[PDB]
Amino acid sequence: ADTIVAVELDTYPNTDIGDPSYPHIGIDIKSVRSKKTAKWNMQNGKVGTAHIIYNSVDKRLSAVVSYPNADSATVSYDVDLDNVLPEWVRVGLSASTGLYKETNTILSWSFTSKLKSNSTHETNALHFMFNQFSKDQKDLILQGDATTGTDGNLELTRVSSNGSPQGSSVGRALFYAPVHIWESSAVVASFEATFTFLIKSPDSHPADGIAFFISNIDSSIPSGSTGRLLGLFPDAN
Amino acid sequence: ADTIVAVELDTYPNTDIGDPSYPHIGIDIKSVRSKKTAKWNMQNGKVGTAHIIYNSVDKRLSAVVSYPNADSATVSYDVDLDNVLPEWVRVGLSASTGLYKETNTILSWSFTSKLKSNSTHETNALHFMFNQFSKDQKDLILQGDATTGTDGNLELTRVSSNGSPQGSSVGRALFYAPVHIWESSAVVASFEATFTFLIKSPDSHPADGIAFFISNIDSSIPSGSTGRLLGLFPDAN
Amino acid sequence: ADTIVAVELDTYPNTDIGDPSYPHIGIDIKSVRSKKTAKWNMQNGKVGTAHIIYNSVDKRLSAVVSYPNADSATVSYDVDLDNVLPEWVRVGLSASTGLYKETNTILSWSFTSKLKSNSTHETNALHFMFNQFSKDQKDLILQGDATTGTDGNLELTRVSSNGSPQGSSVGRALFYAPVHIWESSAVVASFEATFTFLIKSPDSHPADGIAFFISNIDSSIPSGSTGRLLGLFPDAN
Amino acid sequence: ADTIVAVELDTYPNTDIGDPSYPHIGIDIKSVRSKKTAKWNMQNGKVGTAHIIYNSVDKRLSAVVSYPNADSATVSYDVDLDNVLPEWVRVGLSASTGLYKETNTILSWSFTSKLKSNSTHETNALHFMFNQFSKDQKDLILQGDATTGTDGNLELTRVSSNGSPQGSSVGRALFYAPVHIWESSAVVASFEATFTFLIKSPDSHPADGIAFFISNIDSSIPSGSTGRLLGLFPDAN
Ligand SMILES: [Ca+2]
Ligand SMILES: [Ca+2]
Ligand SMILES: [Ca+2]
Ligand SMILES: [Ca+2]
Ligand SMILES: [Mn+2]
Ligand SMILES: [Mn+2]
Ligand SMILES: [Mn+2]
Ligand SMILES: [Mn+2]
Repeated sequence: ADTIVAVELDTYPNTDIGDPSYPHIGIDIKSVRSKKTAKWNMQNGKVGTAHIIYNSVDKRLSAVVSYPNADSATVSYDVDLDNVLPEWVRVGLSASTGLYKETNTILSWSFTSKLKSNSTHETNALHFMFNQFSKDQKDLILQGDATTGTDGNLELTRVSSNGSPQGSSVGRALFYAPVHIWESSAVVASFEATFTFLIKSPDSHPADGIAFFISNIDSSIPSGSTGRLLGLFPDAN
Repeated sequence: ADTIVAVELDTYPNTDIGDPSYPHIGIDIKSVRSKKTAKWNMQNGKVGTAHIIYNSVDKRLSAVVSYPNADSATVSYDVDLDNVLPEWVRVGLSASTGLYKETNTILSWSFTSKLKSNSTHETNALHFMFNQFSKDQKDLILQGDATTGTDGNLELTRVSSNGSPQGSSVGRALFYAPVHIWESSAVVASFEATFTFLIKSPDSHPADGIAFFISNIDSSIPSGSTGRLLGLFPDAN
Repeated sequence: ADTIVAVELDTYPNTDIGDPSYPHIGIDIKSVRSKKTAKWNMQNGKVGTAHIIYNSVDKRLSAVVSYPNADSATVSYDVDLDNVLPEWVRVGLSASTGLYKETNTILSWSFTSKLKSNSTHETNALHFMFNQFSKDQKDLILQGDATTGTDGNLELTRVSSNGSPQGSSVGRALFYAPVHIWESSAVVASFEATFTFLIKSPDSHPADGIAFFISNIDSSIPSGSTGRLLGLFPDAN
Repeated sequence: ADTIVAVELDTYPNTDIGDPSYPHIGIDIKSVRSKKTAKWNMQNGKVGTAHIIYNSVDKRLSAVVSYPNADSATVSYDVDLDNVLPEWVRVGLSASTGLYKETNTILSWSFTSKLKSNSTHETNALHFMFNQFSKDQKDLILQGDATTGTDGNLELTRVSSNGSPQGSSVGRALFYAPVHIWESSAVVASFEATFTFLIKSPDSHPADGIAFFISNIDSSIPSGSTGRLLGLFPDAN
């Protein structure tokens, strides 16, 4: 199977696979069963912002999610990504719905990776920023139900013309260029990602959520990864 | 044929195809016959730096090349790149040798593109920076004789193990992700590129040169584009 | 007197000092009588964005102003800023009102300056970005009526508690650090500025406007520079 | 006294004030007696590079120092800088000599600070980069023996015309603009610094070292802070 590291914004509590009894943010290392979670006071229909940070010196993956006029949620996990991920990866966003549903709308997405070697003035870097998505966005790989250009947004899961989110949907966007997160001369490797999102549901129980993920470069949506598996995992192990 | 916009660092004067009688920097719009040139006091065996800038408001492509402890050469040309290039492009470096030869070594390469729309806080951006090239650089497309990872450099043309440059060589490196240089809501589009290079020849007459270029995304080395055609053009029209 | 280079967003036509008969954007070199102007379809009560760009190779100062869902206005002027400004400057925003009035509210302001020398990998750079202004913003020099921290904005001119703009007001904000825009080894010097603004008036005839400016480091508001003089000039010469 | 947070590159072991028996990198929180140290294989006469990173989510100050062709040294310390430093600070470099001496030459220095609030698209940022220092560098505050512009470098301590380092010297450079490292709406605050340095001594025992530091904005060199106190502390408590 693929190798996945993800930060989940998990809108539906699946307590049978170890979710807490509430919407939560989590850090997923090769499993949907988050290694660490925090309570998330998700706001139906409001624009939120998520920040993800990591560096190879501290080996700590951290994330913060907030809405305007509200307190943040934060989660951290100690993990050496050089022991989990290959040296070249792709980065992306994933989302799903199941019998319960929501919009999984991405309004902006930025990413920076840096690899600093012991050579004098020797940083390698990649940065991208999308504030508007176009109908034919050639620097994104869209998978499953993901589409771009409707109001300049990335719709990770299926939405009707009238704007109703559909059930049993899964979709992903990956940046086209591979990202280098380890090199033998590297003294520090870091990355940061930010995305803004709008999760709206006509229902009291939205599902299933959005994730930022890092994967092997050839990652594809696993078979049957609608609903609680967030487009990331083939099963709940 | 491909569509090419390039800044050439032209080490060998081909006066029969309109080069001036000296090494020169030039701006090439869909032809090896530069629309504008400036005299370039090329230094055999020294590390040089080239800077290329453009924006869609001024519609002027400019370049500056320098060496430490020396005066710069500069060239500019008024051109609307939205009338020359497609809306999605790839960017890259090209170099060639012919019967006369030189190393075409790239020590670093950085690039930034920005597309700002009339949406409040709506920039799209791409930035990359290579200060060290690795043996298997997955975010570069290498064409022809180009190789990476020898002393952390990009060798655009063939060099022996003993470091001797070879004749009749052509090679290109392109960044893997397409670049968006026009969008219908854009109020300003810009890019900048920088590269550092080492051109060394055992001969009094080095050839043929290095170019930074922008192309259709599917660009490949034209047949017979060794020597004076710099890996960019199928003929001298 | 001070030395001033400015891009004006001029909301009130003073045809006696050479304004065109309409709101306009202009480039001001040591005079309120703009060297170049363009018609500006100013929108009372809407958030606008202005972009200013310059580099020392092309020696062209350009600006673009837009609102969402509207066409942009643009103006350019050929000028060698190394012949107008000292090598060290301060950058800032200025605004004024007179007998006619408006809010001169700044919601965000960013600035980047770069000085690249002929030394290998030798850029000097300054970048700042304000998306929220605080009540005691120590990296800004406020002059005249300018205040910060009301709704996280910079109010360049006086506004009552009920939000009514006041007449006969002038105010400026300058970034605290001086900016280096020339050095003897520089091969290219550039800057870019962006700001977002909200000009609102209860009146059919708002005045007087907002400017981005570059000045000698010790610049202060000239005596009597309310109204048409935009906080920048001591007279209309 | 001032409030100081510093990363020390400590070239001389003062075992009486808790240094280990070897050159070391350390994290100093309001004391020269480092809270954490790591062995540093300092290279007399070689150019080194130091990297310092921090963020408010992980509350961990980390540093890495390396030379080309050598293994790095790294040190980390868990500390909430919002409990140590004021909300506005200055950042700088410090160095000293005593009866033992060395050059404390800075070849480049860069710094980035970011404060992200819970407002949609609301980052405040400061970035500067010096690759060449000029004789009259108006965006630096020089203290004590520090000078700029000799070969484009910052000499933190006294060096003769023939290049001999002098004993009993102390000097500091601070960036002119205050830096905002806390705000009540901040969800994440971070900074990174990099500097390149050349420590050369005619002696087998160089002293005393270089530090990157963060201070109250009005910080000055403490009386008697030559030698082991690195220009940072009034005593060895
Ligand atoms: Ca769940
Ligand atoms: Ca030629
Ligand atoms: Ca006017
Ligand atoms: Ca010591
Ligand atoms: Mn979960
Ligand atoms: Mn030519
Ligand atoms: Mn005017
Ligand atoms: Mn120590």
